[PDB]
Amino acid sequence: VEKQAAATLNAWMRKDTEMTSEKKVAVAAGIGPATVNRIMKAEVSTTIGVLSSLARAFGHEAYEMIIPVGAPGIIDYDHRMYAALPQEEKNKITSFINFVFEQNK
Amino acid sequence: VEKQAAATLNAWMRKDTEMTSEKKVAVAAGIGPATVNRIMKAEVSTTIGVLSSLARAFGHEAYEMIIPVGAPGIIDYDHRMYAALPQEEKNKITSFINFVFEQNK
Amino acid sequence: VEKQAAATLNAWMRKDTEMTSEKKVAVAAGIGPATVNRIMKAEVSTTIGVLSSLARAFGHEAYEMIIPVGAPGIIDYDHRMYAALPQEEKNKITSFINFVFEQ
Amino acid sequence: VEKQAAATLNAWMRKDTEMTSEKKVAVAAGIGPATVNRIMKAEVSTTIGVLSSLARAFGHEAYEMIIPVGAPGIIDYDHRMYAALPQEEKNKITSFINFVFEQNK
Repeated sequence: VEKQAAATLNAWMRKDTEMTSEKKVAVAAGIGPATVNRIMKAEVSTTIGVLSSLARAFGHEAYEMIIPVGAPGIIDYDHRMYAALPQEEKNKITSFINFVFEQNK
Repeated sequence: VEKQAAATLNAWMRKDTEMTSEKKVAVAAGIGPATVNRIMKAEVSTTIGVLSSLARAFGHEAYEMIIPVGAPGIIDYDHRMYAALPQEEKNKITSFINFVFEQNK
Repeated sequence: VEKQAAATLNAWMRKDTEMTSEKKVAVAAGIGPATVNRIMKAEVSTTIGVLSSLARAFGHEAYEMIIPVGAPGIIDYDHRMYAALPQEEKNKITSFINFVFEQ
Repeated sequence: VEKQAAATLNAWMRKDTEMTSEKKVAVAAGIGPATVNRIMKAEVSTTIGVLSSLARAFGHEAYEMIIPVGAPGIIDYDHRMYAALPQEEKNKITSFINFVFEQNK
């Protein structure tokens, strides 16, 4: 979980135009230069708030960083395209998903 | 985020799929009974460590408790129950998503 | 082919408001000489005009008479509620079905 | 509603599956030659015999012609595609049956 957050945070750090900097991530996130480090070494178990501040600096949200590899549970798509659709169309997907689910129960 | 954590905790309490009662949540998480409330009211920004332990106490992962459910770009569905599907059933769900999209785009 | 549709007429005529006399069904049809007995025997190939006036009193539309007995293309369902369920959410059905066409 | 079968036949001119270029019309049923003038509408009150042998030729049957397209209480689907395509997958639609949760239900 911490160790997920570490890799995610490092992987984004190895990518991104700001290059890599515990300083720049601290600067972008608005937390101290020494806390990033403690988080990136998976030494301290950080707060969700601080997690949020971190994901946002890269253009992401907190949960995204604490997702288990393989990502069981997650689906492939373009989010605007999904968000841009009528509400009545959405409950089609919710109705379908759980149909499948409880078909198996 | 903390407000997402609180919303889903109660949302997960509204569920009662595995849960015998309201009370036992603290030792399942194995942290003080003040803590569960402080989280449920978004008084404190909880560490991802405890967040794992609260979530693992129910049978979900941490990320599901701070997922921005409501976000229009994000389909509300149960990630554990999708994870459990035979990939044939998963491909079919994916197959529908594109269906709607390409119907609407 | 045209015959079992007569057996449906004879099946229905046994329960409605007018479950006995041929003539009350003839005026339910609105037309026809003493002939309208002939539709019961599959002697005549009854016109699609007859179904209508016949139907409006029944509460049955016309397809239910000319449906092949073993029709594979027919869905099993309670039309207790279908269009009766909201149209926002009846839209799901049509989309699922069409979804299966593309498959 | 009742003359729906007359338009439904006129609606079939987009099919073009058997014969790709300009040709006679359709000699399959052994129905009238004037039927071409007729087919569209303003026709004849057709027999059951008529539609059944035209429908037989294309792979359709009697009842499907005269079901309403516009009526509120009719589930719109192609019975022959409900027949023809694998009915090992369409048993789901039959298991799906009412499916409706009390939201729909």
